[PDB]
Amino acid sequence: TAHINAQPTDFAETVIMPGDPLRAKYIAETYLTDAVEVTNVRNMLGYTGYYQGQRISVMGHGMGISSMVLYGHELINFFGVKRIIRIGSLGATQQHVEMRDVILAQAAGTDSPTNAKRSSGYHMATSATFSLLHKAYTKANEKGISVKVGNVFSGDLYYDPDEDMIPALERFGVLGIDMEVAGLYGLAHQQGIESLAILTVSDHCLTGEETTAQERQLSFNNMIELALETALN
Amino acid sequence: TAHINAQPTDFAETVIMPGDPLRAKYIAETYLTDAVEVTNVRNMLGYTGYYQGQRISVMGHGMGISSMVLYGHELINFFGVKRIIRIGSLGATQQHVEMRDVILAQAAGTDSPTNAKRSSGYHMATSATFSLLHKAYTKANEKGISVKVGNVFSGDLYYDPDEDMIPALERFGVLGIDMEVAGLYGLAHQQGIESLAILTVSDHCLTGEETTAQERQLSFNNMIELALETALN
Amino acid sequence: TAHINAQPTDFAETVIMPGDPLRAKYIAETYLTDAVEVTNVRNMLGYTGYYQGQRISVMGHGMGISSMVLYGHELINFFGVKRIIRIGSLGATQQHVEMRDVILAQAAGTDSPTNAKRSSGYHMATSATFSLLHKAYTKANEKGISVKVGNVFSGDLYYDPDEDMIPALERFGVLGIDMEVAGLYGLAHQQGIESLAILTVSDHCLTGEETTAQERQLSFNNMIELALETALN
Amino acid sequence: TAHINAQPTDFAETVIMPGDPLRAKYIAETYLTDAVEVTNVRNMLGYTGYYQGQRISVMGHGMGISSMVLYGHELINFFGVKRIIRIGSLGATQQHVEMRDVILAQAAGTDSPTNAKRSSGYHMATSATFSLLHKAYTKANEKGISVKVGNVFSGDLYYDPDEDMIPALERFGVLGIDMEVAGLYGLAHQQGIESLAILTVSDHCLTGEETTAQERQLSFNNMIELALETALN
Amino acid sequence: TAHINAQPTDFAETVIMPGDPLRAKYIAETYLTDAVEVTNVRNMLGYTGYYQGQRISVMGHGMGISSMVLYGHELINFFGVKRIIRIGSLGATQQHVEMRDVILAQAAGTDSPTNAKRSSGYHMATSATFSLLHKAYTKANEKGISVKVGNVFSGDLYYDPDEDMIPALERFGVLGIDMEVAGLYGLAHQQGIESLAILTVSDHCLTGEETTAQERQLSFNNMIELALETALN
Amino acid sequence: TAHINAQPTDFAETVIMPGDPLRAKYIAETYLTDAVEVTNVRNMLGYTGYYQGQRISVMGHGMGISSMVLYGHELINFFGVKRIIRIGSLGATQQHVEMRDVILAQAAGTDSPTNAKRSSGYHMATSATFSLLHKAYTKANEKGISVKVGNVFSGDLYYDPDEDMIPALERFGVLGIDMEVAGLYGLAHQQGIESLAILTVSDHCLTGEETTAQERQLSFNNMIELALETALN
Repeated sequence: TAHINAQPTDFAETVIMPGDPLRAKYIAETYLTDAVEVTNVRNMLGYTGYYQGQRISVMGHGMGISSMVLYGHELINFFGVKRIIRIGSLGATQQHVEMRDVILAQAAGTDSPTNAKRSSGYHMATSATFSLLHKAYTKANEKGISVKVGNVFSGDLYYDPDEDMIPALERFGVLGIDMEVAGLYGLAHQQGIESLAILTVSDHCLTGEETTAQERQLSFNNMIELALETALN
Repeated sequence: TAHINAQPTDFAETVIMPGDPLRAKYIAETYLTDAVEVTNVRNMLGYTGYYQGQRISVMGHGMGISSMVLYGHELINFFGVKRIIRIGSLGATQQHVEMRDVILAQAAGTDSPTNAKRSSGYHMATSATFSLLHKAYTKANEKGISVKVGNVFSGDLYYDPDEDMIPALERFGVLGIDMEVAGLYGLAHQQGIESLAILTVSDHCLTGEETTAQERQLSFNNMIELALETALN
Repeated sequence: TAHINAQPTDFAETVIMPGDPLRAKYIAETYLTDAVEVTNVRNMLGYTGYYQGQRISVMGHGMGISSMVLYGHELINFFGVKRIIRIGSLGATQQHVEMRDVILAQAAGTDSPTNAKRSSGYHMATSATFSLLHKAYTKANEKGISVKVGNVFSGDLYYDPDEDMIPALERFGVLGIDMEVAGLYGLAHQQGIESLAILTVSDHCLTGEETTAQERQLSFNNMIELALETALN
Repeated sequence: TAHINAQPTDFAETVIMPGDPLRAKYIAETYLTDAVEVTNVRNMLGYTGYYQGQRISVMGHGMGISSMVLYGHELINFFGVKRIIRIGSLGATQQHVEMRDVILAQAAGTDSPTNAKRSSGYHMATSATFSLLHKAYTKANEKGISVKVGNVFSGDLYYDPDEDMIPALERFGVLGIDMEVAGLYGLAHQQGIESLAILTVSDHCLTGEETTAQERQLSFNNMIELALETALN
Repeated sequence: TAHINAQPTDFAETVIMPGDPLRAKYIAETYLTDAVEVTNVRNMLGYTGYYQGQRISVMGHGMGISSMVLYGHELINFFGVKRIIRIGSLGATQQHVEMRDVILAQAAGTDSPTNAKRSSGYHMATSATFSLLHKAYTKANEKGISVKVGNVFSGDLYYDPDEDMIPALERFGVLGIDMEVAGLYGLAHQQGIESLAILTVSDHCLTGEETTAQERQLSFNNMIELALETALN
Repeated sequence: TAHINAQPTDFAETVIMPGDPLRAKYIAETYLTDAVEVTNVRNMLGYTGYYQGQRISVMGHGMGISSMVLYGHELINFFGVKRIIRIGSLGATQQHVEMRDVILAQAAGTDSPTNAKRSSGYHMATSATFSLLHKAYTKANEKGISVKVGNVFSGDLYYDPDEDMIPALERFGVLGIDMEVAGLYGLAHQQGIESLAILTVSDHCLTGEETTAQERQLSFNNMIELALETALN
């Protein structure tokens, strides 16, 4: 396990995972009680703390499916982890998707062939654990947080050469594009754990619409609160 | 539209679709008020009637994705249809899935390359409309009906040469196997309509467990009630 | 065998198969002596009767390869069937193909990956049994029936998103497009039985040319006579 | 046209093509009247002569689809050629195929993706021109020559790493394996010319059975006579 | 350029890139004169300094092709970078490869389909810039450093489900396995820049042989010296 | 070994291989001492002689990967051959590549799926043996011969239907296109022997620029000298 330098018991059974380790740090200091840094190999920081009297971990997963699923695999297999909630952002690919929306990823597709390889060569579906999906939905509603539930696409190239990619996603109903969601779901199915991705909208790929920093921050907070409440049993 | 011999206005905006046209007939006579047979080209029977004072259609879609999506495409494009709920059965591929369970298909994968072709060559996710998925879930719970929500796989060959197929589905968490669900979802995304598949368990591919005809019938009734309540706005 | 409700001995060794079960019915009443309905599960009607003192069956196979090969597989494996002749129609994709022509499908290609899966992952040829192909050719000539022998393509999507599909078929010499021929041939090779598809022209995809109902009916009759004479040893 | 050093009019409209240029030479000296060597670039010899008072060419095509279709393309496009009959040998892959049989290749499959590329990305059928196929069949019968008509497979690697290849061909009904037939057929369809492959059995891949040189020679003669009679209008 | 928070001129034309940003830091403090941290977004640290009076940058690229090529793309396109040398480690897959060897990656293959997508759908070669490859080779020899030059494979799943993967690499001559080399080379070809990967052996996948920390450190130093001398014009 | 009619010991451990057997003949008469023709099956001529007192063979390999790798496989497996240097020509696909340049193929890509099949289904790199690549480079420099070292692409269709093929190669840095290089390299890796392709420029696919016969001949001589000096230990 050359990639995580925690002790075997150092993680909660749920790990919330942004891409950016500095985001995990921020969450650990801002939202968690008594967070302790448990891993920092390669600057990929992770923490274990408490939320509303319950144990919970938050850790960066870095960029791209390859990065995410490597960390994910180690958490599951060496650190006893049973649930991973990804918190990220996506580029919006529907007109009805708004800058302030939180996206709950019901299912994801990808151009990474790593999922098909996990599922014995077949193109099996890769989706969020429903109980978690349902819980986050319910909480978003109880909290008056604007959500959209639907499909995302995780692409391997942030700088993809296919100029028709975004229009292709729009034509098929896709809510937005990210890099990792599909990886997490594939990993979760293959590994037999639970997962969900909750995402804010970092850009609108159709409109290019801009936001104030305080609008950006309200999204973030909403996503974190939602991820924490969903995680905590 | 050589495949449906209805008039343009003859369908409700929702169509419930079993595979077997004789099942559609049975549903129209048993559950609907004032059902009228509106189509019978090629013995593929369809009906329009009322449930709890609301207009609703039920029609066979035949066997396999090719069959299902052809009818589906005509309904959407020539008959103004906005929602299709498939009611089917599947072969169970998890030990925790029971003979009496109703399966709500969150998402589906397939070996039909027809979905990838719809979604511009990309392997985009194919899933149920969440509002419908959530509604059926809620109703199943309100009604005390045993549900499981998760992934299905739709295979093109009922008699598939791959002996490892069923074990492959089990290893990846899949709830069961059918023939059409993935087709419906792909069609729905590409066509911009709503869809959901609700399924009973016709066989258990892991245990081979048997049922009385009255157990089989209780499943069926549950599925129909659920499909009707989900459909009706 | 949940899809055919005949007794094990209820079929002749040859089964003629249109897509439409109502077509099988019509053939059984119009051309066969003493036809008996032997199967009607799911409204998919099939018959066994006599032609010129010889036993022969005719049965619908429904729409799409998935449908056709499921029925085909059951006939071969549970009902002792040794020969299947498909009688269908196709959309013509050559200028020299005329509305009144009967097409004898020498070989077929497809976008269904079900054939490659049957043939161990290799893209092996899928063609008509030559003895049958030769016999139908000979009979068409003896009878003065206009035939064309060549290649067909069976596509999975009747409503295919590729606008260049028809021109693509034309550029490569293809006589016309249908939905099932390739499936039958693949099944036949894998199962070790004999097969042939005989087809009329339902539309001309290049010219859009129209026909009187009596022209349409003369094609049909020709195809049936040819299928019957080919079948009968 | 750096590969054929004939003059534009130097070929007959039909070219008979073995793989071995020394075989073409032998045929030109043994069977043709007044054969003239018309090309010898790269030792790939070709001839134009007369058979029964009709003009006819015979030329080596070398080994593998890449070789065959390069020459084929030049013949069609720069030398006005309208028909190519391949005369070859194959490794037999059916028990009922005998050392003395001449195989008429109705259709061919391949692992060369060059055919799919010709046919716009689709896996369209690649088969012999029926009129030619029928004529050779008829002549073989009139001459009392033992024929089998069916499917061949053309593989790119004479020394293929897949040990299950031969059994795979057997399981799917394939008559035997060669290197070029599929290439010729694909070329012919794409180029709009006529073609046919006639083949003797050089080895039996199932039985390993051996032959006297005079048995080998009787096959050859039969194939040549058949190819000549088929070609000559 | 949300991923690098340097100013446009902050990088040298060559960037040396380990996976681990803490490795870049260490190199900047240990080998560079006057290194300045120029980027730290997401804890992905990068530096610009001097080696033997010449300007040079060193930056982490994180784990997996997706990560590497995202950073790579930004460096090339927004920061004027003309050359990237990856310094990494690999799992050895040949018996003749030793724990103390430095590997110069002549060319790389991958299971990432991102390279094929860069090269217009074709599986074009992805290799090191020869001038750089030759220079590093020469320097290794002048310095008495043990090198091996050959092929690497970059796999997307550090935890790959294919148990035959390592034996497969061995059977084909491959020197070892990593995660990113192929990505860098594909990026370099598509972007028109220069690149090379120099790698130490972190594990021997065939022998599992162990090393002292001082043996591990001598490899590292050798690799760094080599990368620096190769980079500096 | 029906394709080479030499005795088992008739070849040197290195074989230089042009495509054209008449080129091998010419080389054997012009550059070798005491060359003896050792094989001529199918007009594919090969020779064994001496260069500067060392034993060396030269043999045609014909056109296309299928041809090349068949001969290559026989040489390696039945004739003890340990090294094959291909001498060919390519169509140039870079502006900086000149008519007088000799190309040293560092690595090659292909549309032949034969390489992937050799390397267990993975798209492993196929490249020249570095020691040979380095030696030829060194000699070219010592001799004042203009070289370029980089990537080639070997295509299966000399007459390829993709009009964007050449521009695609240019966009990705490729030096030029041939038919066989990739095959040789794949064979070499799978078989565990050494290989290298040295190539002259027969056409410039970007500029269409023309040459005198004496310019063409100077290239050739350079290539031969280089191949001989590289081969001879």
